[PDB]
Amino acid sequence: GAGGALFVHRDTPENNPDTPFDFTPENYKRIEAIVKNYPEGHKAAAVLPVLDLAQRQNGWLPISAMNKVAEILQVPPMRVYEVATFYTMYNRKPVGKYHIQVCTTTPCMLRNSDSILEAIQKKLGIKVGETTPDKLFTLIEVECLGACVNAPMVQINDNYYEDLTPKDIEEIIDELKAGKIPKPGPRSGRFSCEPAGGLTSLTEPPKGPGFGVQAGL
Amino acid sequence: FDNSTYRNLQHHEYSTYTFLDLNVELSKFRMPQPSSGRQSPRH
Amino acid sequence: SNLIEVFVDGQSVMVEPGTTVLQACEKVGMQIPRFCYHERLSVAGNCRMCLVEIEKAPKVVAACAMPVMKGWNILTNSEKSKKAREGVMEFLLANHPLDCPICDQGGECDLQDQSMMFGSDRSRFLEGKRAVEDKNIGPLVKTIMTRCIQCTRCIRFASEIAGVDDLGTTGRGNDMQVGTYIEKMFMSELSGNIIDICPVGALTSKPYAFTARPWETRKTESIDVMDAVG
Amino acid sequence: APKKTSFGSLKDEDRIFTNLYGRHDWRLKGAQSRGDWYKTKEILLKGPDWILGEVKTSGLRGRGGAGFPTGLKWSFMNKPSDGRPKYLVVNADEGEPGTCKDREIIRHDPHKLVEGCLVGGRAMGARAAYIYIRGEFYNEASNLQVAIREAYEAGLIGKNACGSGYDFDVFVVRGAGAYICGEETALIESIEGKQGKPRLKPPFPADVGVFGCPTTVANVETVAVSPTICRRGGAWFASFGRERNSGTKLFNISGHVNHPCTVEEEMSVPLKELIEKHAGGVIGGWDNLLAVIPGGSSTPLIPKSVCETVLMDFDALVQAQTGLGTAAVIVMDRSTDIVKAIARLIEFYKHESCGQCTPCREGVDWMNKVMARFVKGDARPAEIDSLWEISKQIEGHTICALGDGAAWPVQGLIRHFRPELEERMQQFALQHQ
Amino acid sequence: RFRGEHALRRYPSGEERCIACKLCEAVCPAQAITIEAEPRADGSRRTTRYDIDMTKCIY
Ligand SMILES: NC(=O)C1=CN([C@@H]2O[C@H](COP(=O)(O)OP(=O)(O)OC[C@H]3O[C@@H](n4cnc5c(N)ncnc54)[C@H](O)[C@@H]3O)[C@@H](O)[C@H]2O)C=CC1
Ligand SMILES: Cc1cc2nc3c(=O)[nH]c(=O)nc-3n(C[C@H](O)[C@H](O)[C@H](O)COP(=O)(O)O)c2cc1C
Ligand code: SF4
Ligand code: SF4
Ligand code: SF4
Ligand code: SF4
Ligand code: FES
Ligand code: FES
Ligand SMILES: [Mg+2]
Repeated sequence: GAGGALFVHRDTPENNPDTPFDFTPENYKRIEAIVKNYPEGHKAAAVLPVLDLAQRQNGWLPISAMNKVAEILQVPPMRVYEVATFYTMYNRKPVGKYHIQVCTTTPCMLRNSDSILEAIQKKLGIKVGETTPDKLFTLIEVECLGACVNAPMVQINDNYYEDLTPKDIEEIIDELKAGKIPKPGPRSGRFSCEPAGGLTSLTEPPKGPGFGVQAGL
Repeated sequence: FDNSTYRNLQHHEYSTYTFLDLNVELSKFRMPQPSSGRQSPRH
Repeated sequence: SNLIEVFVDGQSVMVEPGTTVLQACEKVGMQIPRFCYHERLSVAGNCRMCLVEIEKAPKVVAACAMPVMKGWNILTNSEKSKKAREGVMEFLLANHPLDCPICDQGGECDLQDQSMMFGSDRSRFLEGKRAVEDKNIGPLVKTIMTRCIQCTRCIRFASEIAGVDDLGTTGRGNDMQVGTYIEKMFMSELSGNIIDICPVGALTSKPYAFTARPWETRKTESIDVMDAVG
Repeated sequence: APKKTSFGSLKDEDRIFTNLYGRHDWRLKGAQSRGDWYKTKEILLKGPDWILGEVKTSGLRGRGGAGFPTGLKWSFMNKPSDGRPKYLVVNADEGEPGTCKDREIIRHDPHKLVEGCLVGGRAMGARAAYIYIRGEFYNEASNLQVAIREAYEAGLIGKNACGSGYDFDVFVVRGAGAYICGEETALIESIEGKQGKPRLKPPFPADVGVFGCPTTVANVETVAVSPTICRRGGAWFASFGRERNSGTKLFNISGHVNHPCTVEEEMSVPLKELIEKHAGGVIGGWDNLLAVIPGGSSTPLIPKSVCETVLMDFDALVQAQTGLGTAAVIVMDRSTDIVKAIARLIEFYKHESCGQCTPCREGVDWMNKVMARFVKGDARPAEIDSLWEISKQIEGHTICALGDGAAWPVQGLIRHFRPELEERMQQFALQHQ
Repeated sequence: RFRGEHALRRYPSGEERCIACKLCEAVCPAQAITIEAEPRADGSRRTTRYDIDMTKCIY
């Protein structure tokens, strides 16, 4: 329904302009590499990646991180605030160590996405917006993630876990708690976007180079 | 010849900075960028 | 010479290249309704109040941004133009607060006047209305952002005329809000002008608040003496 | 014999994306053994006119969803240089629900995309290619970067790009979770460090695009098929599908089907044949089918009466009042709540609106509230025509086509399933009084 | 419906109902109403002058 997240900023002892943030030297090298991609005179184009890089170092985006990005790129801070509040992958609040994002759009909802949602809720004891007290997990619902064929699917810190069943998501959560990482991809003996059984197409050996080249080439 | 094996397992080893590391490595082969003649639109 | 001939309601007029549909209509003395277009600001094209029908064209164009083409016939009073204006007015009034008696913009509201001249006379909206929290941008400009229609005139004025980049939009969708995103004071020697360009009571004068209505004021045209610009 | 009539059975020898399922090596060596990066120097030396002519005679239409003729749109940038650089932008956002083709192309056939970038840039006279990939597709983006790295090392791109004499760069830029950024102008704005808000047109990207420079925006599927079309010829690609609907197409069949998947197929395959052969049919049999959305959430749905005899091309689906879209089939059996599905789609559009213009920003939220009430049955029958008029007011009155894609599903639901709506209202009134 | 002597009313809380919109002053055919307003000490929009000339009023 409603977003729930606020789009104004009020200073807090844990998030103020004086909150310590600064890029590591390796992150500065990466910033130089990012900036060099765009034409000179248009450095502001680096706002989107560099900001993300900040989130990749700190975990979320405090107001001081946005100020640092604005100062580095010589862009007015309100532009960086606009970018941070527009795009949904930017975390303007601290999240858990594992950000669980389950898709609930119609193609995923048709293949029983609600079952995955309730299984996660009952395994973790948290709702669709909260963080576990251990600060290891944060569960939210998201729109289509581009893996509709593999519904139901979830995303955890740049990993897709697809073809989910309640037991499957429970075991993935158990593996993530125990200090291991789970293998991404389909979880039903598919490991592809292929038909679940039979491989109706793409069975012949691939043709070699120059098989169908036209005359005069 | 085998068509029953999934070889796309490299991304199982991709870390947080893999994309940016690849960008840093690729920065070497790039052609020099064009310029508009200004340091910024506010210059 | 380089002038091209266009038609407004079948009436011929010669215009310069790059002239928009709105300016061509203005040449024959017709004023297209507007909320986001200001002739001294950059073109935005977001309010969508200026949509007009071009003859033999199935899609209405934004007159404030679309340049005229040679031989075009602008139909400013066709059924398509009127229905476009009515739909846009309805969407603008869907979430607007019932604040007219307490709004300082009461008798001077472009939203009110264009609702009476080009919109419908009834509401078929049966839901609750959105409400946003107010911002504090200083002691000169009173801010009531529920009245905002998101025309971004203040942002363009601050960025281009005043030379300040303190105003912007945060969020997106129905939840997009005009402000500073932080407790910041929009102080500049030209700040109060954002009260004038804002078509609604979203930005008002704080010293002037509640004191008078526009119909009872007597206008005297005079000169300023606070500096040597006159 | 020309003018075929029963399309939809093409063999593996005529599939462009031979590694769609990722059963082979995705790296450069596998692609080279699969025919990629073959005679690229000769195609580059043929000149932009020859490539544009091949694309024009190929009959290729935009695979992003709009179906604009690719040859003319790419020829729009055939102007002499004015001092500004020229850029090709590849649309890899893939934000449409039900659509997963570009993800598979990027993750399993990235060198196809890189070679398509090079060929399209040469045809357009472009200086470099920016691939705007989805932010959530981190692993796909990293695979694409590895492919670009090993293409740079092999000398297949970069300085002289070949034994050719043409300098071309390929950059990958990641978005941050915004469906609206799939729109070409919104994508261009998002590349330039702004909010992903679409621009008004005119100007078109061919005149003023990224960084204010001439630009051509093409989706990943359209760009990828370019080198194969150039090598095999336009006439070979035109030999598939009906007239003005040439070539092959990737279809993502998902929803209430036995084996949801994605598959390459001839353009004009009938929907029933595609669903029953590749996807394994509808759960509960074909008579259990209730509705199908053929081209992603932006296309109006059609009932079982129409799906049994409709061809899966642009004009055929336009004649059925829905449209081909992204060729993303979403199937729903007689066991689903159709009003709830449409309401969920409208909620998706409400959450994806950028809020720039009044019709989308206000009316999509209004439609979301009205549809949420329709799902329960709180409303009255007189509100169905009101919702139709609201959708008509949104459609055609926005800057961007997100308003159209939010309005069309509601229109389809009202057109084909009005009795279900009225019955739901009647039940709610009966049990509430 | 009888029209007699004028009165200014309150809400049940004891707060005045008048917000000083000046619609009654604008509609008065005899110009019998005079209104002056300012923000109250708590920021409320209230009148500081509300006069009705009953020898001007046509009731
Ligand atoms: N692949 C995906 O994930 C998604 C696809 N879509 C599809 O996008 C479609 C609508 O997209 P639009 O770009 O708004 O359609 P459009 O017809 O307005 O434009 C399509 C392309 O053709 C170009 N073009 C059109 N007319 C031109 C002209 N006169 N001169 C030069 N260039 C011209 C445009 O620059 C544009 O790139 C929808 O039908 C939808 O199905 C929508 C959402 C997601
Ligand atoms: C809201 C919206 C989102 C879109 N998202 C995408 C997308 O994610 N990928 C894509 O290829 N096209 C998308 N499109 C269509 C683009 O306009 C299209 O990619 C562009 O016009 C060029 O595509 P083409 O090469 O198929 O002609 C979207 C359009 C709209 C209106
Ligand atoms: S902004 Fe205009 S319409 Fe809205 S309350 Fe004020 S006077 Fe009335
Ligand atoms: S505050 Fe006024 S000027 Fe600024 S965007 Fe809102 S309506 Fe426009
Ligand atoms: S239609 Fe919606 S998404 Fe498109 S520009 Fe308008 S408000 Fe933004
Ligand atoms: S000013 Fe007159 S019309 Fe307005 S609230 Fe007060 S008494 Fe009523
Ligand atoms: S609907 Fe879930 S991935 Fe698209
Ligand atoms: S005046 Fe043209 S869209 Fe606002
Ligand atoms: Mg005002």
